[PDB]
Amino acid sequence: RVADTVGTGPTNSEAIPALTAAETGHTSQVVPGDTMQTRHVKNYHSRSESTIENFLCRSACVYFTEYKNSGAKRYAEWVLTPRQAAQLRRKLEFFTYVRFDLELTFVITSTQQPSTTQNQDAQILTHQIMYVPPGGPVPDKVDSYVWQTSTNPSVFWTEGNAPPRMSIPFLSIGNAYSNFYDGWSEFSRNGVYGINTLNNMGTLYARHVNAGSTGPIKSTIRIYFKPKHVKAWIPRPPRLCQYEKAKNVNFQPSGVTTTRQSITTMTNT
Amino acid sequence: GAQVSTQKTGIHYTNINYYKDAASNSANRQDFTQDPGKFTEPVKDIMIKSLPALN
Amino acid sequence: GAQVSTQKTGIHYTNINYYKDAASNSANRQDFTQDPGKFTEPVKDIMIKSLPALN
Amino acid sequence: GAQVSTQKTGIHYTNINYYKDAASNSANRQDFTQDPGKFTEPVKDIMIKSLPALN
Amino acid sequence: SDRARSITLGNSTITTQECANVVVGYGVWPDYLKDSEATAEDQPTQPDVATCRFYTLDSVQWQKTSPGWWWKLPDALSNLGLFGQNMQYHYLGRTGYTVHVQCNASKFHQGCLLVVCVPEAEMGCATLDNTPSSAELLGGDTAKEFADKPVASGSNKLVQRVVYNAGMGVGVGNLTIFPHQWINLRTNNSATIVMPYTNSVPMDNMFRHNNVTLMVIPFVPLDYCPGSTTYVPITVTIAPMCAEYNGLRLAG
Amino acid sequence: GLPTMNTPGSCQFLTSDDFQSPSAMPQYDVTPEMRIPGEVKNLMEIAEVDSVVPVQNVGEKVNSMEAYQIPVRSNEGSGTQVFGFPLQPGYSSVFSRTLLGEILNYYTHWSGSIKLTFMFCGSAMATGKFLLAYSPPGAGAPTKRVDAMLGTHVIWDVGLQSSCVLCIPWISQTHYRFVASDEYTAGGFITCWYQTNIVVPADAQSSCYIMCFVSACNDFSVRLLKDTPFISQQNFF
Amino acid sequence: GLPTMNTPGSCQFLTSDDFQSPSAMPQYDVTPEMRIPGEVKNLMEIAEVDSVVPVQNVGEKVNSMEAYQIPVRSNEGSGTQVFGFPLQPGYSSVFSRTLLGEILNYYTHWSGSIKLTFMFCGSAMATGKFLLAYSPPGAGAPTKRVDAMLGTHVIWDVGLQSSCVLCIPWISQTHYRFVASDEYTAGGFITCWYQTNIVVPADAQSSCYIMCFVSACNDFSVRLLKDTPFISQQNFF
Amino acid sequence: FCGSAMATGKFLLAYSPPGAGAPTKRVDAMLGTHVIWDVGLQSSCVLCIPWISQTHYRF
Ligand SMILES: O=C(O)c1ccc(NS(=O)(=O)c2ccc(N3C(=O)c4ccccc4C3=O)cc2)cc1
Ligand SMILES: O=C(O)c1ccc(NS(=O)(=O)c2ccc(N3C(=O)c4ccccc4C3=O)cc2)cc1
Ligand SMILES: *C(=O)CCCCCCCCCCCCC
Ligand SMILES: *C(=O)CCCCCCCCCCCCC
Ligand SMILES: *C(=O)CCCCCCCCCCCCC
Repeated sequence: RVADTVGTGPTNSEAIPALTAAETGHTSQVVPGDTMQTRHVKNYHSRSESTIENFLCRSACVYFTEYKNSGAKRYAEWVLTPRQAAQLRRKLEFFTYVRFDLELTFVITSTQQPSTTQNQDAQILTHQIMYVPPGGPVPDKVDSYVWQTSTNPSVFWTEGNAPPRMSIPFLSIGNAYSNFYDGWSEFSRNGVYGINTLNNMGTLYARHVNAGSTGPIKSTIRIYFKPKHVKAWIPRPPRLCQYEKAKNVNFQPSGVTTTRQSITTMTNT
Repeated sequence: GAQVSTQKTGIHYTNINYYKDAASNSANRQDFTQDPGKFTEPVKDIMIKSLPALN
Repeated sequence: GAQVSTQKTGIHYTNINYYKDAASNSANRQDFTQDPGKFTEPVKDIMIKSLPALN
Repeated sequence: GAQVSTQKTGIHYTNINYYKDAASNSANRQDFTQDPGKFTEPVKDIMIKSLPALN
Repeated sequence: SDRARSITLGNSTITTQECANVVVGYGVWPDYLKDSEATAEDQPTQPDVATCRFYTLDSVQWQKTSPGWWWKLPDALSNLGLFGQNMQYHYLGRTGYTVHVQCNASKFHQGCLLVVCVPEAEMGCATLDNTPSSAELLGGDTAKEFADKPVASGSNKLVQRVVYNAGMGVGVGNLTIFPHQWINLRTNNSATIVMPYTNSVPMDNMFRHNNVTLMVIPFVPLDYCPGSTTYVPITVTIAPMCAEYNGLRLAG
Repeated sequence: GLPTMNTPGSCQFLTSDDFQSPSAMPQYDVTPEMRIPGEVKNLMEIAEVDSVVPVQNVGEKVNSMEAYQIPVRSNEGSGTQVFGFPLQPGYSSVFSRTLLGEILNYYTHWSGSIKLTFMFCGSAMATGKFLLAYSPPGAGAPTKRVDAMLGTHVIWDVGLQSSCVLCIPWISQTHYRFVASDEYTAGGFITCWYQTNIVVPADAQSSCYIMCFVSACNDFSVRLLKDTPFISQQNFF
Repeated sequence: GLPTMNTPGSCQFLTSDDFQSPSAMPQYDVTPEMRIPGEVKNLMEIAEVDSVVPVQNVGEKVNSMEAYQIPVRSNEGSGTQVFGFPLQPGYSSVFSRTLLGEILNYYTHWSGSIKLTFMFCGSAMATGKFLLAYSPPGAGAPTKRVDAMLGTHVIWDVGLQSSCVLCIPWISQTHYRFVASDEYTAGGFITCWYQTNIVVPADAQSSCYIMCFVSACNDFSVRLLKDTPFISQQNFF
Repeated sequence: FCGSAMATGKFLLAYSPPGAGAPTKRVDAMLGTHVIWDVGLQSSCVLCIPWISQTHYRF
């Protein structure tokens, strides 16, 4: 981790650690004792908060969807990506290739909707969240045969309990997920660009298992991703521009930095 | 089959794994190995400070 | 009376049985023995590849 | 990795730490060392009772 | 002494009198694929000295106002030699590179270039609900150029090229985590980077994925006084390293 | 009692969970086992078994046994195609309802080699030669015999021994390929041509058939369970 | 069963918690690892890498490459300032979007030494000397060369070897300093002056540029994760 | 090289085996044996022409 400062006295020598050539593409290994007289300091500081498995291993909200126990929008569909929401996305894009296991956690809430229904009296709601791996049947309605879940992972959750959670393995067909792809999936080099199937990891469906009330209730499910067991390769400059789309790297040109008055001024504007 | 490891301090704790999948285990927090020499000093020739970088 | 077994990896876990019936135990996930030779090659005579199947 | 310590009496208890941070541990209740001699008697010369404080 | 260098690959030899060392990747030198990392079960083709040798690309003038240039690596050598004739007959291949950029000028000239090899440099589009076409990203040994002003948004399949965002939406001054050297005209006249194969798969098709992009970007413009040479070229030379190919089929 | 704390995921029903639960009938002794022939312990045992492939399946052929039959005949010249279908089991019309293909619509990923066997079912006076080719993807399907002999191929000569195996190597960028259609994990194309004409004497039929079989090799594996798209219902039966 | 008791914090979802949870896909074997160049295991690996500093950033300079360039020229006398900016990465306009500075808007606290490198990009006939100074805080910025030579400084002579390093010692009352602006954990001021004029012969440009770089030393550390102020959204993308 | 000591440049010194005529472009000539010559201190460079012949001797 952090290294200890070593004491140094006066010099007058043919050594020149301060002078260097930065054209070589090498970062100089100069320490403070080289350029000045220092005392010996014992350092007890650590670099344990800046591990990759600390930086990326906190739950982050990626998406939220709504669905109702009446009318249209009886269920919610979402294709799992960590690219809908800015904050998690930016952190993963300090790297080109990442490999991790997910832990999904769901915060499901319900809100009574305005109506003129007399004598509402909800029963407790039970919700079903169904993970469907790539390919295979997709529910086209609440009350299809796809919600049987004979071989699709699924959880059921009654209100007023702890959030559900489940672990997902590393599901890539590649040896790492890629956050950037500089190519086309077609051999003609036509169609969509930057689209790849290394990051597929199914679709998520959510519904009510009962309409408890005679009146309308609308639920909101929020999905949290927590990377764990992380490994990362090839670091990249942070994103400077705001994101526009979830499938593209497209951007509006942004200035390098914010301005200031002069090149000698000691304040920001 | 318990592991006993040291805690982060300025003691020890006990952990048992309960599941048959190794993707169910808690996150690895205490791995502190590092090597900045891939990204700093990627040069073929060995640079010695206190000697010219270019002769 | 705990069993310690290896996890599925690209460590170990601990399990205790709590009930007096052996139909209460968790599913057996790690049995990987197999023998495709009942359904492939059910022939009485031994077939050698690199020799005619029929003389 | 359990600690066994004595209880406050006019027996013993068992404690296991479950977390990887040492700021998650229960409060230290049984530390009874003390030294009032910093705040009482801070004088450079040693005072002996049964002798004049000032000669 | 430390400034003289010679690199021999196949027929080719490069010699420089001013050299800033050689940068090697992430401290990994090119190697052949192991049999404990391989997936494909056919015997590789390894042409050796018919693929792994220096190829010069077209030169491009450095002017007092020039914004920069880029070349996408497997598709800038795709029409050249037997390197280009092994990647259209095979479905797979993997290779590292040695990139050597030359640019010589007098001791009365000044300027500075940044030479970077950027893994998977995916580049934005001027219009925000389209992606670029393959005729705006890929040259073929001709360099594509950056712009100094934003590309207007039409109904475009154009690339958003601005030097200061590097066409990727990042600060251009932070491209120094990628293997790099500077050509500063008062010091050195050449730069050498040796890239290893970087991908998340052991081999990949090379006619629809570009796994590296070379960019040469002026940070200090070219300047000289009247009476000096007004034409200063920048030549790029690229050699494959440990090329393999697998999956022999028909051409296309 | 013992101080405890509940974590997220308590009081949930995860359908994939393994936990112990008390028996409703305690001390119930089950009937003894007997050895019954043909115990199955893995599904890759029964994916390594040959299964007739319905190569033909053009219009009204699927409602007959003509689906399984592949026409070959005596024709002028040679170098004409006999069949072509793409490599992609568990998607393709040809392979989705084969025995291999239906242990592969329960999985998302697949890896390994596949072996096609062909069985000539002409008369014993008929003779001929074929070119059984496989082309990796990246250049489209071969449209001539000379385009198809640049890929993996086997020349099959018909005599005694009336079958020949074209083993399809694993040549892929990734370690696994998707079961479902994706162009990133394209499989390639399998084609057949006349290397030599079918030659028969007088009083023997000049039209013959070939039957095709498919099975997995011993390096084959599947991964990631999912519901099959091939069974449905509108109400309980 | 075993008598137990629940404590505060049961049935909560803390986003920083580490607990075990059952897998939704059991017995799933993941693809093998390959060695990919340039594995990262700490973010202080990649904060020790030089990154061009946009010292200029006055009006319309941030929308060009002129931000990174620092003017120096032949002028009458010497002891005129070249630049000045305050030490406070992850706050200052100059340092907030540098590579060092963006691994430091995810943290509340920072400690250790920082090294600036300068690279002279004139012609090879140009020569000069500079005074690269750093003043601890408590007396404001130096406004003369004679005020600035009472702090830490290095005199840089330009010849062969076209770079020089000003390493900024850690001189602080506290062990850590805030990333965000506070006057209790003020950093000091970094200034540059002409020690000697830029001297050129005829037919060589008398205007030259300097480029600045910044990186952390090996005694550097960061602490206490937080959201960065530099990414926003109004709706899902 | 017999220029002045301020002159600098680079050259491609190529040799092509026979069977395709003389190269007529720089890109045709870099497919043969070649050396890139950089002029600095050391004002000479050697292009050694290998023996590449079907026969052991040539007329
Ligand atoms: O959700 C599932 O777990 C679930 C949903 C559908 C399902 N199979 S189905 O064939 O699609 C099916 C679809 C509908 C009904 N069904 C009704 O919806 C219903 C309403 C009222 C009375 C009787 C019934 C009844 O038989 C039964 C079966 C199985 C389980
Ligand atoms: O609270 C958070 O966890 C949460 C809040 C905001 C957020 N990101 S955001 O870009 O600010 C954002 C802000 C609002 C909405 N949004 C709505 O508020 C809404 C209401 C009704 C239908 C659809 C939507 C919907 O897309 C979506 C995203 C992420 C998470
Ligand atoms: C090694 O694992 C044996 C050490 C003693 C184990 C105590 C186990 C604690 C209670 C059971 C946890 C079981 C999780 C499935
Ligand atoms: C062998 O079983 C003894 C090993 C230690 C057992 C720890 C038991 C954990 C708590 C009791 C589980 C009892 C289930 C009925
Ligand atoms: C030393 O720690 C081993 C002694 C026996 C441990 C029994 C553990 C009790 C149950 C597990 C507590 C685990 C907390 C993460």
